[PDB]
Amino acid sequence: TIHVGDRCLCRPGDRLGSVRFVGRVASLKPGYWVGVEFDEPVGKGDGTVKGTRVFQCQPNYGGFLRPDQVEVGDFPPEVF
Repeated sequence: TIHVGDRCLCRPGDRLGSVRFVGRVASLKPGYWVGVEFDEPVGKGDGTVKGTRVFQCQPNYGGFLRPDQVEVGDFPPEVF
């Protein structure tokens, strides 16, 4: 299970980020979605869907992914 605040690596390409949203979003496709804020500007979006905000996020840092694309783990930003 995926919770808001979780750290993650996301497909494709092991994109590092934080889970900002988990839930259904009708204006996308049916089923559950995970809103991710990436550390780097590798997101397809900015946390909105056709303009409507779902989670706070800046342009190029936001993605909505299916849960199968999200690996929750201990992935803190590298600092040392």
